[PDB]
Formats: sequence, structure tokens, C-alpha cells
Amino acid sequence: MDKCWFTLDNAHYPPPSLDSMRSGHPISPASLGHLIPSLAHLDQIINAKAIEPFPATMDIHGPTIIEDFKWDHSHEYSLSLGGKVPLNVGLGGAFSRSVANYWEFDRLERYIMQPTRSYVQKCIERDEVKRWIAKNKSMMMMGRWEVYMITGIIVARGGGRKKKEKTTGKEFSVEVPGGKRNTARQKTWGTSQTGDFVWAVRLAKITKSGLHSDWKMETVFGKTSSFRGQKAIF
Amino acid sequence: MDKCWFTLDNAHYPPPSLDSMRSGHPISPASLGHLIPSLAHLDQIINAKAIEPFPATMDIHGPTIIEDFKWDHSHEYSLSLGGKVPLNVGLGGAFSRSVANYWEFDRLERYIMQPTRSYVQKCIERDEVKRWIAKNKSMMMMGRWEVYMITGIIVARGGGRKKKEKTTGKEFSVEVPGGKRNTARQKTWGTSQTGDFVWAVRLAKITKSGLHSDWKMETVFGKTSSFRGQKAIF
Amino acid sequence: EEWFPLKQTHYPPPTIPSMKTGHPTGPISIGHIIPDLRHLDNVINCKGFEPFPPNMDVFTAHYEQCHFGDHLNSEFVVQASAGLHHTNITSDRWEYDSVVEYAVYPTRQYIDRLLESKEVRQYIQKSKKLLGGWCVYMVTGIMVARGGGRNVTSEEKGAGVSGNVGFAPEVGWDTKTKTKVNAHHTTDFVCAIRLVKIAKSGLRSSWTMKKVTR
Amino acid sequence: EEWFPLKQTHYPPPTIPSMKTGHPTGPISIGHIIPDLRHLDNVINCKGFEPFPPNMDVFTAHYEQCHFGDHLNSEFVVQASAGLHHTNITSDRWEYDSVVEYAVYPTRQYIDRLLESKEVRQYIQKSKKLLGGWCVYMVTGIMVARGGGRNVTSEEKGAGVSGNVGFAPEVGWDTKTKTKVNAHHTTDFVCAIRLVKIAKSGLRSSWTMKKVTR
Repeated sequence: MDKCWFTLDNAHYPPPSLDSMRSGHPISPASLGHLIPSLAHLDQIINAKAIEPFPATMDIHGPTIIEDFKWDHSHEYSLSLGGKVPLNVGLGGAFSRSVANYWEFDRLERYIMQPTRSYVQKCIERDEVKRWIAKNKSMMMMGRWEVYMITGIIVARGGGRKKKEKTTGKEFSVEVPGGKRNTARQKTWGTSQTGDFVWAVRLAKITKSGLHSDWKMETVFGKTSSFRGQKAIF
Repeated sequence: MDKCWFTLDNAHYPPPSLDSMRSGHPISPASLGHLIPSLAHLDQIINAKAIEPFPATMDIHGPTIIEDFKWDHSHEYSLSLGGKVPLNVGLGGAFSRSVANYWEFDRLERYIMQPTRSYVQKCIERDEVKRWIAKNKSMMMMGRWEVYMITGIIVARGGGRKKKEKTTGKEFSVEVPGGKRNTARQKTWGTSQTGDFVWAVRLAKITKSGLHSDWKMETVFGKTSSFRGQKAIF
Repeated sequence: EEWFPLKQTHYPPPTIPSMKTGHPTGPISIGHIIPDLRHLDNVINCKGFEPFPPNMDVFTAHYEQCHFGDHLNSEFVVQASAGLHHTNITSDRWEYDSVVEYAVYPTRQYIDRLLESKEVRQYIQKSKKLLGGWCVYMVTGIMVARGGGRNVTSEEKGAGVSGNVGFAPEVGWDTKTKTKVNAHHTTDFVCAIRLVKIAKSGLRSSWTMKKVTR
Repeated sequence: EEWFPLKQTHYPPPTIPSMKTGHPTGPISIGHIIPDLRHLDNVINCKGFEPFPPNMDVFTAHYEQCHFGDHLNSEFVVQASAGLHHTNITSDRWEYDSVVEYAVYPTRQYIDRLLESKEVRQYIQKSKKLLGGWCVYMVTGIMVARGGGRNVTSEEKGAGVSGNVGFAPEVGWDTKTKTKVNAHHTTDFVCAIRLVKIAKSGLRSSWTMKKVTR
């Protein structure tokens, strides 16, 4: 799935202005109309500062505002294993990791646009995109292009308070003679971010198996196709 | 059965006016003089905006007013079964469903008319009705027409407060090894409807086995002939 | 039964001037003929009827602070390899404020001339053609409330069936239904009516008039 | 089901003047055609649609103090040489302030002339060429909140797997996830929609229109 908003790990991107985003000015790397190979490669924008003009049928809809956004997430797990081989030797290994996140924000602002078949086809016919797909050299991906287009952006207006706690407990015991060692680490990071900056982005996956098939597009739900992709927050 | 008032599941129908209903203006789909195949198909009006004029012998009687109408209905049931087959495997399946409704209304207004033999015969001789009965193509219903005519309408004046609660508990246990799973869901819906709108309608069933037999009419009591027809409230 | 109470409130009362003019202004009035109690809305003499002769007159009665409450308990229990428990509990209460009762008495000649009406004669011919002996009912008196009255209804239906099969499956169904309805009517309506049965069969010289009690 | 609630708030409501002008000003409005519920953002008739005929009209309803709360418990337990315990606890609460509902009813001729649109006819030709029988959905009504509403979400997922191998290693995984989200929206958005299914297969003379309930 239901949530399709992926949060960014970098907060130094300035927020685009309404006139700039209407004119398609790429002031920040994260902006509407950009094409990226993956979410983790946002800085690798395929478009070379050539944004297709928005036709009269394209609208940015409205600034959906969210107030008093406070969410808490504690993700803790603990694994243990025991390997005993005969003489008799026993091994006990325990690994506990707890990650507790606590975020509070005052105002979030949503902007969203709906891509059309004609607009995407115009974008995919650009020379830069043709060069980029020509860079592909493999047989399994015989014309298989997997590019993500930035479709929606939500911007935080006023910063927010972040708290992160990480507990790591590693207990390793070997009984033969015998040696046991415990390594307990507890890291904390409290912050009060101040300033206006983009908070999260929504991307629509565009895929095309080959020239014989038709290129399809769909909004990404759940987690991205990248390795260990972070799940959508909300 | 004694009660012959069926409540509607849609509340967006505007209430007809006294002058409009006298003139037979079909402002709303639910109005006097309309013919419907069934209660669930109220939007499928047989009449094509051609209401037979009311003769001098036809009256709408009077606006019977009901005040402080509060009714509570809790319908809960629980079924269970156990299937054990030998080796020995036992299965326990329980299903509990509870539906609690609570309605409060301030003012309800009743309008009712009494159909006559001549008026119904005039209506049944219309070309639209003849076309509709000609659409029937079967041998069991050799001229068998089952149409419902709207005879009475009760209109709520001031909205009302509605509360609905639905509890569903499904417990499924299998003992072999063994797996048991419980799914408990509890949905709530509280509402305060505001505005004037039609509340319920009374229909008179008209049936005719064939041309050899005479067409008969009778007010429907209890539940309608449709599948899983809702019983009359009051 | 003396009177048959109607469990309906969608029938406005006739006005006094139109009560005895031969053309009633209400759905139910003295002088109508109905095929049966269930088919109460199928008035045979919809057009009207002859005006009451000067000998005919209506007798009126008045009642105040009239209330009517009744209860009902039904426990159908079957014990055996199955168990059935059907419990019905019904409670009804009516509290009126003012009640008026109008009554009349028929006459042989008046009923005979009433049977000569176009709608009445058409129905009796159809009934005779279809059925061997015809029978109709005529409304004699009506009881009318004034200003409505409070109504409280409480219904409780509990059905429990437990069936044991002996692989020994068991089926247990336990359903319960509750309904509490409170109503405050604020308009006049017809409460109860009296019916006179007119029947004729076996090629009788004259029809037979009888009274019906619950 | 009557309505399908949307778990999305990035869709602004259309304005009243543009509701029935044939050119909506919002992402979702009455008169759009979508391939499926999941592909809700792929509006086939993006350019527009024919204006509503004078016979067509929109019916409006109003609601105040509307709230909706639900819970869910799922306990998948497997006991045996392994033990699995999957416990899911979900809680959702929506507290609105004012809700408006718009509904319409289609007509055979209006849908037929809608199918003659350039984008609609292109899609149906592609679907017929690819699939044996085509099927589409049309949005009929929309429910719009006013001023937003408070939302509280509480999710708890606990998965515990203990596997015993018999050198007799044992593996024990115990993961827990908690998520509590509080939101206070302060803008209008689309809550729920009604979908009408239009399908045709087997070389039918005319297409079939049906309703979809959850």
C-alpha cells in the first residue's frame, strides 16, 4: 503493498521552487522529470539538463500538507546457534542487534504528477537516453532497460528531531580448556535538523524486455528492486 | 408478516416535492409510479419518464409523521464443527460473526397511495412495458411478468446517527504435528448523516402467470422474493 | 373478539363530513368491501357507495388514557441425537392519549342495494364463475386514535441447534436476534376495525350475514 | 462491499465546476477508465471524455463526525522438529470531520459513445489483439473528505523460528518489528471510489456491465 514513498538518506538537497519545478529547472538532483538507474544512484541522472516541457495536460496537482508527523520504529532481533562436535568441544554463538528509530516532523508538503504515454515516449526518444541504453553490453538484457523516473516529491518544511539507537551484542564461547568473549556496543545519535529540504521521493518503474514487446510503466510498491531495498515508510 | 417497509441502502436520492410527486416528476429514481424488476435494481426503472397521470380518485393520503425513532438490533451467531479422521487427525473450525446496528432518527414522514385496477391496467398497456416483457425469452416464464411498483415512500427529515459494528472470529486448528491459526477482525463505523433524503419504500408485487390467467397484485410482506432479501424493518 | 387491531399506521383517518357522504376521503372507511383481511388494501368499491339512508346513523364513543400491553413467551425445546432450543420473547406496549370509536349497523335492503353496485356486481360474478361459493367482508366500525401514541416493541429470538453424528462430526449453530424499537407517533391513524362476513353457497335463496371474532 | 477505500492521500479532490465539464482537474474523477484497481494511476482517457448529458446528474450526500477503526490479529503457529510463531497485530483508526459523497448512474448509450473515444478505442483494440476477452473498469462515485482527519496506525510483527537438527546444531531466530505512525492531515483528499466492470468475451453481441464488491 500500500505504501509507495521511499525516504532519502541525504538531507542537503535544497527544495525546488514552484516556478522552477514548473519550468523543469534541475536545481537539485532529486526533482520531477529526472531519470535514474536506481534509487541508490540518484546522483547519476540520465538526463543531461534537458527536461521535456510540460504540456497543458500535465499538472503538479496540489500541495498536500501533513502536520504533526511522529513515528516510532523499533526493529530488534536475536539469533543464536550451538555447534558441538565430539573428545568434546562445544561452541555457543549469540548475536543480538537492536535498532530503534524515533522521528518527529512538524510540516510535510506533497507534490505529485501523473506521467502520460506520450510524455514518456517523448522522453525515451532523447539522444542521451539512446546513448545510455546503447552503453548496455550483454545478451540476457537484450534491450532490457530498467530506468526509474521521479514522479512525486515530499518536502519537509522546518526540519525535525531524529533519534537513533543501535545495540550490538556478540557473545562467542568455546568450551574444549575454554575461551569466551563478549563484545557489547551501544551507539546513540540524537539530532535536531533545521531547514527546508526534500524528504522523500516516489518513483515509477519503466521496463521494456525488448523491441518486440511494449515498454510498460508502473508505480513501485513495497520495496525497490535494488539489493536490500528499504521498504516504503508511508 | 406484519411489517411491509423495506429500507434503502443508498441515501443520496433527493426527496421529492409535493407538487412534483403530484405531477409525477421523476426527479429521483425512487418515486411513486415507477416500475422496477426488483428492489436491488431500483436504478433500472422500466418507465421511460412517462408517468400515467393521476386521476381524481388517486390521493397521496397524508404525511404520517414519526418522531424520536430509535431502534437497536444486535444479530450475533456462532457456528463450530469438528472433523476427526483416523493415525489420528483432528480438525476444529469455529466461526463467530456479530453485527450490531444502532440507528437514531428525529423525524420521518410517510406518503402512501392505493393503486387501482384501472390505473395498473393503463400502466401495463404502455409500449415500454410491452417492449420490456417482449425482451423475455424462456419457456418456464411463458408470459410470467414479476414487476414491482413503488407504492409508498418514507422520507427522513434531519438525517440521523448510525453506528455499525462487525466482529468476525475465525479459529482453525488442525492436530496431526499440528497447526492452529486465529483471525480476529473488529470493524467499526460511526456516522452522523445530515440532510433530507428518502429513507425507505413500500412496493406492491404484480404477477401474471400467463395471458390465460388474470394479473394479480399484492403488497409484499416479510421479505422480498429476491435472493437473501432483507426483511422489513417496521 | 370484538375488534381486530391493525398493526399498520400508514392509513390516515377519514374526515367527519366525508364519513357518511358516500365518497370517503380515506383509505379505509365505513362502507368498503374487501376480499379478505390480508387483502385489506384491495377495496372493491373504490369508486364509492350509496349514501347512508336517514334511518342509518353512526354511534360514537370516547376513551382517554387508553393503553394496551402484552407479552409472549414461546420455548420450543427438543431433547434427544440432536438438541433444539427455540426461544421467542415478544413484548408490545401501546400508550394512547385519546381514542374515538365509530360504529354502525347494517340492514338487509341496504346490503342488497350495495351488492347491485357496478364494481361489487363485477366481483361477485367473477367469484361465482371461479369459485362455487362467494364470500366477502365489509368494514362496519373504525377506531381512530387522536394525536398518536407511544409504542415500544422488544423482540428476542434465540435458536440453538446441536447435532451429533456418529469420523464423528458435530455441528453446533447458536443464533440470537434482538430488536428494540421505540416510536412516538404524532398524528391520527386507524387502530382497529370490525368485519361483517357476507357469504352465499349452494344456490341459496338469499346470502348469509355473520360476525367474525378472534 | 459498497465502496473501495483508497489507502492513498496524494490525490487532491476535483473542483465542482470541473466535475461535470468533461475535463477533470484532478487525478481521479467521475468518467475515467482504468485497466485495474492496482493500476489506478493509468487513466486511459487522460485527454478527457464527453460532457454529461442533461439527463445525467450527480447525487450528493453529507456526513459529519465520521470515524472508522479496525483491528486484525493473525497467529500462524506451527508446533512439531521445528517451531514457527508468526504473530501479526494491526490497528488502524481514521477520525474525519466532514465527508461528502458524489454518485452517478451510467446509461447504455453513454457507455457506448464513451467506448468510441480515441484513447478508449485504441486500448480495446490492443486488448482484443492481445487477450481473447477485454475487460476494463470505470469510476462511478467518489467520496471526498473535508479538512482531512487524524490517522493512527500501529503494526506489530513478531516472527520466531526455532529449528532443531539432530553434532546437533540448533538455530533460533527471533525478530520483532514495531511501527506507530501518527498523522494529522489538513487538506482535502479522495477517500473511496466505486468501480463498474465492463467486459466482453466470446464474440458477444454487446458488452456486459457488472458491479464489484469487496
